[PDB]
Amino acid sequence: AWNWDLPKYIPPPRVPVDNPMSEEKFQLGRRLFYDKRLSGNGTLSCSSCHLQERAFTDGRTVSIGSTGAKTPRNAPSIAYSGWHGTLTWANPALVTLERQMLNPLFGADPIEMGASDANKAEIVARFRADADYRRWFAAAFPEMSEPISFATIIAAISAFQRGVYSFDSRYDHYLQGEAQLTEAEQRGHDLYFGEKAECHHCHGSVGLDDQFVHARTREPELPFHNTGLYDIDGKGAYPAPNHGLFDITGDPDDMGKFRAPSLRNIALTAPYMHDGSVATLEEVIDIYSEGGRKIASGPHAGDGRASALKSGLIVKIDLTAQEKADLLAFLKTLTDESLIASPRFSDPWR
Ligand code: HEC
Ligand code: HEC
Ligand SMILES: [Ca+2]
Repeated sequence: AWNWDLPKYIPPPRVPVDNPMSEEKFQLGRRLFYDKRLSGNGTLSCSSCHLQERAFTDGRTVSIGSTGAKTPRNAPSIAYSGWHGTLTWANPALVTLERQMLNPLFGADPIEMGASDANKAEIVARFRADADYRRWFAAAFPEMSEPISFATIIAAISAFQRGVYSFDSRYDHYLQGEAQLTEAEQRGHDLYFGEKAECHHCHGSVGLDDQFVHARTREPELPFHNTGLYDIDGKGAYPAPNHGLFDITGDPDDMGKFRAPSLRNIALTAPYMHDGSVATLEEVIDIYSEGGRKIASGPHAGDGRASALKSGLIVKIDLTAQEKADLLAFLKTLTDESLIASPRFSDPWR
């Protein structure tokens, strides 16, 4: 029977009623997440792009799929993903990890894991060909005649992902009362939650996002935001291939709108932004201070501070070098102790 083991302030996540949590399901998912044999040609596991060492992200601006194509976007973290209202960077239709998983697995455009109908069965057989995997699926899905399929692979990995969290940060300790925040950290903190810096509007939930969804959430929030990273045409256009919410609705005023990412482990998940185009957290704050980014040079040139689509809440906010460092100091309190080195989420294959 699954113990959530949550702080007071985190309610349990919504679990799809036909895929209940269990420890057998968790460990199977962990083995499959890290197994290079789930990809079409056997070169990549999920963990290739979602490294533990980096809070389950890549360290690269974009990622490299199993046939060697680049992804159009930066690989976000999978930690805490059980609480995300909408999964990836800009898609209101992906609202379940089970559903989302089909993209990395079967998506071409571009190939990531590289599972097609041509190799579908071949992959599955690889797990039936294995002694240890037969125990696991069997022990995890006991009500099933044939318990190694793709519905079973998705269910397991989904369970694993819901088990990936540790509300372990200095910020979390602070909120529980086990820790005092630094003078710098307090001053960054008061900025973050103040109507000058404004970060709590979009990064101010206990998930440090504004799409926090648990198992009690009714009438969910779900907003998206243009933050003025670009204005390619002088009309607020973001460069192809990343239009954000526009790419799904076709509505012109959703151009450059993205989900606000959770800021948990932000210190560890650089590069930043939807396309990895901001190298450091110092440059991020520079950008918020100016109400947007100005690209002075080449193909991406334009000024996002002046974009028409930009959010109401991002204005020019002349923050002093002091206030910027205090705010940077506060973002560094959002890294987890456990997560990066816990045996629980480590590669089980060595
Ligand atoms: C070679 C690259 C690559 C592989 C392989 C890959 N991912 Fe991803 N992952 C991405 C990128 C890039 C995104 C961002 C997608 C987007 O919005 O365009 C992503 C997004 C996600 C998200 C949404 C997270 C959020 O915060 O909303 C989850 C969950 C996820 N991946 C899990 C998986 C699982 C499970 C596997 C394989 C079993 C997998 N990933 C394989 C690169 C990859
Ligand atoms: C009204 C919306 C809004 C406000 C205000 C806002 N953000 Fe964001 N933030 C976003 C969105 C949306 C993105 C993703 C944008 C993209 O990649 O195109 C983002 C991206 C980020 C990233 C990179 C995240 C990642 O996972 O790669 C950091 C760091 C960040 N914000 C911190 C801040 C700080 C610090 C403030 C204010 C002091 C702030 N934000 C104010 C919505 C906002
Ligand atoms: Ca990143």
